[PDB]
Amino acid sequence: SSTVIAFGDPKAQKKWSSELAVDIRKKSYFESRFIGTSENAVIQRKTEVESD
Amino acid sequence: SSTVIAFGDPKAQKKWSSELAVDIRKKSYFESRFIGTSENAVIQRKTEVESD
Repeated sequence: SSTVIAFGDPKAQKKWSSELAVDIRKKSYFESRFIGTSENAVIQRKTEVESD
Repeated sequence: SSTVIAFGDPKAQKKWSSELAVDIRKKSYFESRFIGTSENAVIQRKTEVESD
């Protein structure tokens, strides 16, 4: 014969990839540019109930 | 008459050319520009199994 490690034999080593594929976060439109406590900001912040 | 060395006579010497025309190999789209490691390559290569 001739030595064969075959495919499904328990002696056939397998290696796992350490690095993960990820689903990139969906880019959020309302970033820090808009939400601002100043008047000239699309989404104003009310700071009344933060410390009270 | 006149000595005619006709087209089909065995004495009609030919001369084969040294230069050999060659088909140009198909250009490959997936050069090293795409095939690269890391996340940002269209066709990434897993380097885990290269040495182990």
